[PDB]
Amino acid sequence: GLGIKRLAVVRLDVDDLGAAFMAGFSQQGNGQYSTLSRSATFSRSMSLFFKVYINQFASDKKLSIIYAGGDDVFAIGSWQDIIAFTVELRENFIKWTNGKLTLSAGIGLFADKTPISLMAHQTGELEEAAKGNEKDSISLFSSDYTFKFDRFITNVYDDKLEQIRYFFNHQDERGKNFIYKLIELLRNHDRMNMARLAYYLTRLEELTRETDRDKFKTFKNLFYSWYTNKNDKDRKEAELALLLYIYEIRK
Amino acid sequence: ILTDENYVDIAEKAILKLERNTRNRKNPDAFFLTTSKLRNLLSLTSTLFDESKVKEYDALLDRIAYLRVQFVYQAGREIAVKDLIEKAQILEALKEIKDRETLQRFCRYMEALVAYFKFYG
Amino acid sequence: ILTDENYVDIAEKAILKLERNTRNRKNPDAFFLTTSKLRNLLSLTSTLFDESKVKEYDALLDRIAYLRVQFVYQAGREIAVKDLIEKAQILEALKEIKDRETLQRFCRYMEALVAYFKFYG
Amino acid sequence: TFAKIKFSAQIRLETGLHIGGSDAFAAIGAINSPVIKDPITNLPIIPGSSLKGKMRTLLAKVYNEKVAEKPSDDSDILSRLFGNSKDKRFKMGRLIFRDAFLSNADELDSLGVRSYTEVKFENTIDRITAEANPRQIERAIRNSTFDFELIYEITDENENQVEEDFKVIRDGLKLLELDYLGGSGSRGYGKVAFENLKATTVFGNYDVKTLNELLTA
Amino acid sequence: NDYRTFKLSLLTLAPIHIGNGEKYTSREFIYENKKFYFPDMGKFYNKMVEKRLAEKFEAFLIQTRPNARNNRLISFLNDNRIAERSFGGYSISETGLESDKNPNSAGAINEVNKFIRDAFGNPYIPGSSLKGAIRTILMNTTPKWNNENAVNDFGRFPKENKNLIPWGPKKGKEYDDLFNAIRVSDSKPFDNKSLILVQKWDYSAKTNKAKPLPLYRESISPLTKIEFEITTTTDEAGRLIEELGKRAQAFYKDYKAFFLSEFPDDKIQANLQYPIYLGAGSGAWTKTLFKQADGILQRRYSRMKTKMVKKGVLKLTKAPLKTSLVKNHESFYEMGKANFMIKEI
RNA sequence: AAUGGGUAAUUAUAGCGAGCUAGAAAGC
RNA sequence: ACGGAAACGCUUUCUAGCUCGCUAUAAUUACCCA
Repeated sequence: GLGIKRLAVVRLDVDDLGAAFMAGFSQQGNGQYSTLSRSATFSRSMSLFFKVYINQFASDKKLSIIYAGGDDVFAIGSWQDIIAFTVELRENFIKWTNGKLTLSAGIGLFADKTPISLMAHQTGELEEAAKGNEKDSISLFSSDYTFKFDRFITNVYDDKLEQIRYFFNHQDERGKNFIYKLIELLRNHDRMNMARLAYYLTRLEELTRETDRDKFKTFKNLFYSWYTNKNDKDRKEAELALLLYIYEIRK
Repeated sequence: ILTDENYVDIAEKAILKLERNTRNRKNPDAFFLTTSKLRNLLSLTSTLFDESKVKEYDALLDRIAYLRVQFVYQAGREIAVKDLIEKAQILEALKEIKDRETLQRFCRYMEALVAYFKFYG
Repeated sequence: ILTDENYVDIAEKAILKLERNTRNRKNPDAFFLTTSKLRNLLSLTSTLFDESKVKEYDALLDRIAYLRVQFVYQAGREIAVKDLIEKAQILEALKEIKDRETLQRFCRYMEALVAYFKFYG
Repeated sequence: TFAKIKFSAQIRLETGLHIGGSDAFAAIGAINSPVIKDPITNLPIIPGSSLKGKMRTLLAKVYNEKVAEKPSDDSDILSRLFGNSKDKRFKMGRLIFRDAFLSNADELDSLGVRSYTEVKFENTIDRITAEANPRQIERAIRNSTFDFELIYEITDENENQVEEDFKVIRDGLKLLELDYLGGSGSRGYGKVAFENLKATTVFGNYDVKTLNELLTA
Repeated sequence: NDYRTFKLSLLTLAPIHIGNGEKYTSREFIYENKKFYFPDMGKFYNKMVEKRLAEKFEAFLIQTRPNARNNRLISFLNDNRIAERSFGGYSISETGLESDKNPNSAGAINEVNKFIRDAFGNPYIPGSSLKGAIRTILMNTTPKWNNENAVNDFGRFPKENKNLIPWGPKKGKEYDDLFNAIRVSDSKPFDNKSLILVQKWDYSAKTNKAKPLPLYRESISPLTKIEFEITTTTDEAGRLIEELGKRAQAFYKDYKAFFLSEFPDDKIQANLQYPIYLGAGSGAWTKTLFKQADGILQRRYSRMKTKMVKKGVLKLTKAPLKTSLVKNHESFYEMGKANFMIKEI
C-alpha cells in the first residue's frame, strides 16, 4: 500500500533530430563523412531503437508505449515504472548513442481518470519547456522542476533518493511531517529560511534518541551541505528527491 | 544597520564574533551567554512579529521602545548580553523602526540571531 | 512630558546628564545614586503598572496621586533622589496621568531609567 | 441513539495555581511570571488543556499496566477517554474539557480583595554565599472557584462502558486533590476541591436519576 | 496508593518573619493607642486631601526633624487633629520591648517589613518557606551532597553546583527530580493579631554588647501552632522526610558546635520539640551550608558593613513572654527558631 | 558619650521553543 | 447569416487527531551611617 495512485506520461523528443539528420556527421571531417549511407544507417538505428527496442525496456515495467518512433515517444503508465523506464531508456540510449543525441523527456503526474488530450497537452508543454532548457532536460511534474538528465539520475535517483529512503527506513521518529517541512523549506527559500532550517535540523538533532542519533547528525551535516550550497543546482534536486520519496511512501 | 536582504549574514557573524568558553575546556567553543538569556529577549520580538500582521505600525509604538528598554536592561545584568549587543548592533537597529515592514524585518533578524545561536552547539 | 517614541531617550540623555562621584576617586565617575535607592523608586510604580491592566484608571487615580507624595518623600531623603527627579523629570511626568495608557507609559519610562542606570556602573 | 452528558464541578482552590502567562513585556520589579488569563477581563482562568494533561498522567499512574515511554500507548481504558494519536478507531477521545472560568467575582469583592491575583515573592537563596535571586510568580488567590465543565459522549458503541469509565473519571476527580493541577507543585499551588457536582444529560435520552449514585459518594 | 502523606505542625518559639518585600516606611504609620496602625496610605492621602492640608503633607514628609516623636506622623495626626482612624488597613498590637532606652518612643520606629499576606489580608506561611528551610537541613545532613557545592571554576566564588541533587527532565533517563516528591503545601491563614514587629538585635562576637538595628520586621507572635501538609511519592525523598526527625537535631547539633558555642546560652532558646530555622533574619548559616562557606560566604562583604572577622554576628530580638522559651531576662529571643513535629496521616 | 537614621546587594536564573498522523481523495 | 448555437470546472469533504507552561527555587543576606 506504499505508493500513490498516479499515472505518469512521458513524451520524449530527440533533441534536433532534424539537425542531427540534415547536418549530423558533416560537422566531423572535411565532408569526408557527409554521405547518404551513414544517414540511412543512422536513421535505421533510430528506427531499430525507438521502434523495436522500447519493448525490451518496457518489458518488466508496467506501462503502455502508446506512440514511439522517429523523434518522439509518448508512453503512458504507472509512475514508478515510468520514471524507471525513462532512467533505463536514457541510460541505455547514451550507451546506444555514445552520449551524443541527448533526449529531452517530460514526465507529468496525472490523477486517476483524467482525460488524455487534456493530459497530452500538459505533457507536451512540459516537454517543450524541457526542450528549451538547454540542449536537453527532463521536466518532472511541472516546468519549475527542470534538470539535466546527467544531473537527474546521478544526483537525485542514485545518490539523494537512496540516502533519503535509507534514512527514513532505518528510523521511526521522523515520519512524513518532517519531510513535508523539509519540502516547504526547500520550496520557499529566502535567505532567512536557511537560518530557519539551521534551527530546525539542530533542534531535531538533540531530540532524537541517543542510539540512532549520529545518523541524524551525519544526515543534517549532509543536508545543510546541499541546502546552503549557493548554486540552486543541488536544491530543487533535493526537493524533487523528497517529493519522489513521499510519493513512494504514500499511504 | 539592517535592510531586507543583508540581515541574516549580520546575525550569522554576530553569533560567530561572540566569544566563548576559553577557560575550563569542558565542551569548549560554547557561549558564555546562555540560550535562556536570548529566548527571554526573543519572546518580546515574537509577540511583536505576530501581532504586527494584525495591527498598524503606529499602534505598536508603545512596545517598540519597550524592546529598547528590555535589551538595555538584560544587557545590564550579565556581561554576556552587553557583549552581545556590542557584537550584534541591536540598539543601533532599534532606531531603524519606521514602519510595520522594517519592524518585521528586525524581528526576522532576531530570529536569525537565535537560530544561529542554537546552530553552534 | 514624554510620549511613546521618546521616553527611552528622555531617560537616555538624562542619565548621562546626572553628576557622579568627583571625589572618592577609586573607580571614579560612579553614581551618587545607588541601585537600592532606585528600586525603592520603581517598586512603587510597578505594582500600579499591573493594577492598571485589571482595573481602570478612574478607579486607580488615588494611588498615583499618593505616588506623587512618595516620589517627593524618597526625593526628600537623599541628595541623589532629590537630584534624580528633576535631572530626569519624573515629577514633571507625574502631573500628566491623563489615561491608563499614559500611566503604563510612565511606568515603562521608570523601567527605562532603571535599565539605563544598570547599563552603567 | 446518541446522547451527551455534562459534568459540572467547582474547582475551589486552596493556595491557588500559577499556570504560566502569555505576555513577555513583563516588568523589571514586578511580575516576571504571570498566570494564564482571559484577555478581555484579565481574569485568571483554568484552561481545560492543563486539566486534560494533568489527568492523563494522574490516571496513567493507576490504569497503565505497561510503562508509557510516549503518549499514544495508554492502556485503552484511558485511550478512549483522552484519545490516541495512533489507534485506528481511537483517534477521538469523547471527553471535552471546557476551560474553567472564575465564577465568584461577587462574593470575593465582599472579601477585601483588591484584584483577583497576587504577587508572591519566591526567591532563590544561593546555597553558598547566601545571595538572593528573586522571582515574583503570580498565582490565583486562595479561595476562588472555577466552573469546570466537562462533556461526555454516548453513542451506539457504548453499551456498558458509559459506567466503566466513570470510576476512572472519578479517580481523576479524587486524585486531582492528590496532585497540583500544574504550577510549581512542591510549593503548594494546586490543592483543590470540586464542589457541587450536578451531572445531567444535556443532549439525548439518558437517565439522570440512576446516574446520580456513584458521582459524589 | 504510593502517595505517602505527612503532616508537619510548627510551634513558634521565636519571632518568625517571612517575605513580601514591601514595607511601611518611616512616615507611614500611626501610634496613638498602644496599637500600631497601618492604613492604606493612598486611601489616607485621598481622604486627607478633603481636609485640604495636603500641601503641608508635602513638607511633612521631607521634614528633617529631631526628637523623632514628632517625625512618625502622629504629629501630623494630632497636631492638625486628623484622628479619624477610618483608613482601610489592619491594626496590630505593640511589642512593649520595641525600643531600648527611649522613653515615650513607642512609635518612633522607622521600617516595618511586611509579613506575607494573601489577597484576603490574613497572614499565612507559604510552603516555599518551609521547603527552603528543609533543603539546607537535608543538604547538610547528607555527606554526598556536601563535597562540591562550590566554585565550579566559573567566577569569583559564585554559587552552588546545583547539580548534586537530580533536577529537571534529564533527557534520556527516568523521572528523577528528587525534591518534587516533597510537596510542601502552604499554611492556612491564621489570625491577623499575631504580629509583634520585633527589632533585629545584634550580639557581637569578641564584644559583649547588644547593639540593636533600626529595622523592625513584622514577625509572628510566639507560641502559635501552624499546620503544614507534606506529601511524598518517591521513596528517597520519602525516606528523607522520614529521617527529618534525626536530621533536624543533627544539623542543629553540628551547627551549635560550629557556630553557637563560645556564645552564652542564657539568650539562646531551648528546643522542647523538633527544632528548625525558618526565614528572614536567622543568619546565613541557617540558609546555607555551614561547613562549606567558611571563607566563601564572607568574601563578598568588603564594604561598609563587613561581617566581624569570620562567621556572622549573633542575631537576637525582643518580644514579650508567655507560658518560658527565653531562658534569661530582658527577652532576647532568637528570630526564627521554630519547632515542629511530624506524623504520617 | 547620647540621639537621629536604615544602608548596600541580587529583580528571575538553567532548559525545553514544538513532536508525530493525514499532504487531497472519491464522482461527474 | 462568425467551427457557429446551446455548456457554472462543478458535487461531497471540521486543518483535524494526541499533548499539564512544566522542572529546581525560604525576599533573603550583611551590620551599621552623623
